[PDB]
Amino acid sequence: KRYIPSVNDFVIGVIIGTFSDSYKVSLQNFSSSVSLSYMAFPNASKKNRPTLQVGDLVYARVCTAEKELEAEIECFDSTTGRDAGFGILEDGMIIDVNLNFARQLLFNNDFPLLKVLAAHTKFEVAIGLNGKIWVKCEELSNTLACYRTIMECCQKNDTAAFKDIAKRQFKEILT
Amino acid sequence: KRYIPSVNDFVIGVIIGTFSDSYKVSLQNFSSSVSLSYMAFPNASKKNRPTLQVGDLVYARVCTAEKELEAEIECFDSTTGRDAGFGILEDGMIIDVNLNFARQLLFNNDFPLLKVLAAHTKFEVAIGLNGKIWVKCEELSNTLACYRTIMECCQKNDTAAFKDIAKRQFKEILT
Repeated sequence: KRYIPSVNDFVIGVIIGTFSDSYKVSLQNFSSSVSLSYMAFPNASKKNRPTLQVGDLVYARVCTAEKELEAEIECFDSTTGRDAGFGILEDGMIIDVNLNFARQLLFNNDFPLLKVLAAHTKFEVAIGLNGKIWVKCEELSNTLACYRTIMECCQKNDTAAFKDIAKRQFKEILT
Repeated sequence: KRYIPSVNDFVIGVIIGTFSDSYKVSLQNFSSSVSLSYMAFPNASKKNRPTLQVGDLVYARVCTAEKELEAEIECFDSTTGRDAGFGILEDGMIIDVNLNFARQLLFNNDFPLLKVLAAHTKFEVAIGLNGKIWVKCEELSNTLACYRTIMECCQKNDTAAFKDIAKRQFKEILT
C-alpha cells in the first residue's frame, strides 16, 4: 500500500525540478513524480509566475490522475481561485505517516489528535494523503514537540494514548 | 433586513480602529462594529502580532455573536490553524450586494455567476455574508469587468441574464 494519486487528494510534495512550464514534484521516494504547472496558482499567467525552487515543500491538490500518465497537482482553490493553504510550506516540520493515519487526520473530526495538540499549543497543520503531515508553531520547541508527538501517535495508532503521548512530549513547555 | 452577525458567517470588514489587543471592524455602515482580537490569527501571540491598519479590508469568520454584546471575528481556520483565506484583502474591488445574493454565491454551487466569470478571466473571490463581494484579477481591466459584472448581476437577480451581462462587460477583453 504505497500512495496512488487520486483526484481531489490533498498532498504534500517536494519540488525536485523546475522545467519550462512546470515543476516536477515528488510525493514519495521511489515513486513516479507528479506535475505542477506554473499556471496552477492563483491568477497565474506567463507574467504572474511562481517562485518555488528545488527542495521547497508544497501543499497541493491532485487535479488529474489518468491511468498510465503522470498525475498533476494544483496550488489554488477551484471555486475561489485563491491559494486556500496550497503553495509553499515554510519553517515547519514533516512527519512521515501511514496513509490511514493521514486519512484519519484529514477526514475524521472525532480523531482526537488535533484537539490533543491544540490543548498544548497553537499550531499550523497541513495534511497530505500521500502520508506526510506538516506542522509549524511560533516557537521551535513547540514545533518539535508537535513533530515528536505526531510521530509517536502514528506508530502506536492507539487514539486513547494520544493525550498521554502529548503530555509527555510537551512536559517542558509552558502551555 | 440589515446584516446580523451569526456564528460561522464569513464576512468582509474594514478596520476602523486599532486598540490595545484588538481591531474595531465595520461590517456595514450605520451598524455596530465587531471585534477582531490580535490573537485571532495563525500562531498568534503577543510577540507574533498582526500588522493591519485603519482602512484595510479583512476577510474573517464570525466566532461569537452573543445577544446584546459586540460580536467577534477571527482570521484563521479553527481546524488547521492556518489563515485559510482570512486576513487582509489587498488590490481588489468590493461590490456591495443584497444579503441573499452573497448567501447564494457562497453556498449555492448551481448559482452560475462564478462559472460565468471564470469563462472570461482568472480571478480571486471572497464572499462576505454581510453583503460584500471582493474580487481581484491580475489585470485591472479584468478586475473592473468583474466588479461591474457582479454589480449588474446583483441588481438584476436574473441568473439567466448573468452570461449576457458578463459577455457585454468583458467585450473589450481578450479571453
